[PDB]
Amino acid sequence: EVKLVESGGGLVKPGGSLKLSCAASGFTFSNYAMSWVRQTPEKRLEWVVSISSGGSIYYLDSVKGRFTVSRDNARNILYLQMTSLRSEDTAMYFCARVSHYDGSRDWYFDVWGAGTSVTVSSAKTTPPSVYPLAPGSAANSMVTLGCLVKGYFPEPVTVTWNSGSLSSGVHTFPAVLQSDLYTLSSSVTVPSSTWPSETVTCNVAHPASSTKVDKKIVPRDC
Amino acid sequence: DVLMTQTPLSLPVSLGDQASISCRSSQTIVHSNGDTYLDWFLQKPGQSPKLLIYKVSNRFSGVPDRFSGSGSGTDFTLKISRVEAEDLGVYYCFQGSHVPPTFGGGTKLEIKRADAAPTVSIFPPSSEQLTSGGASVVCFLNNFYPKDINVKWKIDGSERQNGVLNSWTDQDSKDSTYSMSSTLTLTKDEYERHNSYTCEATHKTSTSPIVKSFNRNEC
Ligand SMILES: CCNC(=O)N(CCCN(C)C)[P@](=O)(Cc1ccc(NC(=O)C(F)(F)F)cc1)O[C@H](c1ccc([N+](=O)[O-])cc1)[C@@H](CO)NC(=O)C(Cl)Cl
Repeated sequence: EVKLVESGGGLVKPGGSLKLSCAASGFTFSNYAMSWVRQTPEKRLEWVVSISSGGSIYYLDSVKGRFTVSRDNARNILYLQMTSLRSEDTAMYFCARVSHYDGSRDWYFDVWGAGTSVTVSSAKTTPPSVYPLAPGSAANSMVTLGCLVKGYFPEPVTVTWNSGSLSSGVHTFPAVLQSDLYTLSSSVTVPSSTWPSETVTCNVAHPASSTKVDKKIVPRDC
Repeated sequence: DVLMTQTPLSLPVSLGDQASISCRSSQTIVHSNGDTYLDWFLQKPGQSPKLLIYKVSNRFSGVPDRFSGSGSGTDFTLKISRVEAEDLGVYYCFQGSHVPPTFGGGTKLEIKRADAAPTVSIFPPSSEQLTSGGASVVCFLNNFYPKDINVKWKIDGSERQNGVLNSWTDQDSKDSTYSMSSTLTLTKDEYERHNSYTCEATHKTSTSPIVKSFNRNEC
């Protein structure tokens, strides 16, 4: 039953605070060093802190004086109390077991949790504007249509075509943060013999704001 | 801190091929106790990293013998004797000898496939967006390979990068190609001030740029 489960992630404004927890099971938690490792949106891995079995603590210089790690050996829980949060602290935080006990000549991350997402932003929940992307009709065997999901926050948004009945030929691009708000786009390619004849609709869902938009892609001249 | 440099950033392979990833540190990774804590991790999409090799050459439990680690001091190598489908992902080396422990930037092992030119589509701003005072011109560059591509927007023959949002998909598990979306956002005012909107892509598949244009006067 060796597993690590992180919780406590979410949205916080810069300067804010948050406490992450990592529940351990399947091993004698007390006999091992533990660590928090974060992965930025750019996928860069950065070690944050290590707390040895004996309690020796090592912090990344940038979090010193801002983060406090601690462990409860009775409940097998590792904590990370973050304060004075900055935008660059935005990342996926993983707890990891280090196969080390004080004085051991070996140490390495052998078990990792699934991670918990932390997002530091001043932005507030904002529903998306969904726009149909249709080719200028006055302008081939296949036609590409799309939908632009612009200016929303926070992630994520889900996009399907024809409520899922259209799965082939679809590309959904990863969201990109612009001026604190995300923008995403999706394209779908279908045989020219089916559109406009047959209807194509993009379904966009943004859970954060309970938004569900269905936008039909209709032909039109520019 | 100790800087871990991995090369290459992306490694295209075909299943069955042998693969080597290099990891070099800016300083010796040998610890005061004489051991070298150089570890390698593999991270697959949507998954947490998983240990493969620790302390330079020791394979972790359950890792297939196809993985080998070697090196000394400041130069290390991860070798995959035969690449299988399940080996695709991002590989990271890590030094845990000196505080702060640091990770290399990652090496993406990708599937090599034949070159493919992008299929480019350009979209004028929708009437609905114009109503709200905005104007986004969208360009999709789909199913191309390799991933290296440069897209430029030209408004009436003049380049414009400000207000452009670019996004790339990961390698398609179906045809191993990449796709890209490029959005140029202007104010309604600016948009109706110009006539030609051009999405220009430079890709190794052609000696001249792949150009898709939208001229308002021709609508
Ligand atoms: C000032 C006190 N001195 C030291 O601290 N060290 C000696 C420095 C000597 N130089 C100045 C010349 P150092 O080498 C510093 C160091 C700390 C962490 C890591 N890596 C990770 O944390 C991981 F991320 F890579 F795992 C690597 C190095 O400590 C080692 C260490 C390894 C692993 C863990 N752990 O996992 O928790 C804790 C401590 C080890 C001595 O060796 N200590 C112990 O076992 C004590 Cl008895 Cl607890």
